[PDB]
Amino acid sequence: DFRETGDSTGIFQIVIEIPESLSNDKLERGEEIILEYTDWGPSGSDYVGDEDEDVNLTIYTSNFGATVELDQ
Amino acid sequence: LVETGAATGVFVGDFQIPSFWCRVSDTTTTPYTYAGDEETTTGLDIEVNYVDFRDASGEIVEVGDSAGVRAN
Repeated sequence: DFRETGDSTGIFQIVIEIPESLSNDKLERGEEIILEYTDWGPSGSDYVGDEDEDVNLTIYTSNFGATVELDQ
Repeated sequence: LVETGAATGVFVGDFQIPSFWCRVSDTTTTPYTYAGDEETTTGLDIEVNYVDFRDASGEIVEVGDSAGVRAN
């Protein structure tokens, strides 16, 4: 799970492995990866659970030329 | 795992890599349901995972190491 870096830091980090397959299907090259989480506590919220603003991040997958060559 | 000394605090354990191993079909049930055919371990990556109940800050952090089964 999300783990805070230091007792008085407030920054949470975690090591995640990119899945080759999510659920009964593979993950494709160049696929758009969106990591969105709901804060429930944004700056405009008077208290927790007032505003339901969501924040997302864009992640790209590796793309390289899959060239195929023959000896002759 | 056996400790190096009375109060060393370092545990040493070892085993020999088999040529053939049985892959687990799924880990979502107990006892595990194993695949019907074995496969040669060469080329596969051998990884260990030591479950640390208390990290430096005193909580659970998952740490392990990675290695590959070479073949000639």
